[PDB]
Order: sequence, then C-alpha cells, then structure tokens
Amino acid sequence: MARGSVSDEEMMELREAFAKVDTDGNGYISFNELNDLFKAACLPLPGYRVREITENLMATGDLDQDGRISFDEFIKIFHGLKSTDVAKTFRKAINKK
Ligand SMILES: [Ca+2]
Ligand SMILES: [Ca+2]
Repeated sequence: MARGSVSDEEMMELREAFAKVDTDGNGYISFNELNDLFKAACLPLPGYRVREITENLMATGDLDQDGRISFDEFIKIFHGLKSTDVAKTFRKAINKK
C-alpha cells in the first residue's frame, strides 16, 4: 500500500505531463493551461464537455484554491481519486493522446 507515494513510471509520466504545459517552467498549472490543453487536443466533443473536465479537474485539483496546481497537487489527485474522467483525459491529452 501507499499513502501518496509515486512509482518511478507514474512519477515520470506526471513530471513530463506538467513540464509539457509548463511553457515558462514554473511548476504550476492554472485553468488556462488545462482548458487550452484539453481544447488543443482537438476532439469530437462539445464545449461544456471540455469546460467541465477542466473546471472540475481544477476545482478538485486545487486545495489552497489559488488558481494553480502544483506537481504534488496533480500527482496527489492521481494517486488519490480512483479512475476518473479528468485524470485519464489529462494524462492522455497531455500526452498528445
Ligand atoms: Ca505554467
Ligand atoms: Ca495551490
């Protein structure tokens, strides 16, 4: 078992995932990055859909409620919340699908 640890593979995946959208390399992911990311994916989906996954992901991804997600934050939600839609969509989208 594990509280919030992260495996080698999983960790790496998350690292690159954050560094991907991180154009300035600050280690933070705001709502603009999440939306622009899922939106940039260019998939057969409506507007409320992408806006929902991004809105929910951010709301359930930000504990301090500042408007930015940190490495630990995202990774934590991934190791915490079970198989979710926003999670899979993130790892996939961020990975260019
Ligand atoms: Ca950034
Ligand atoms: Ca925060």
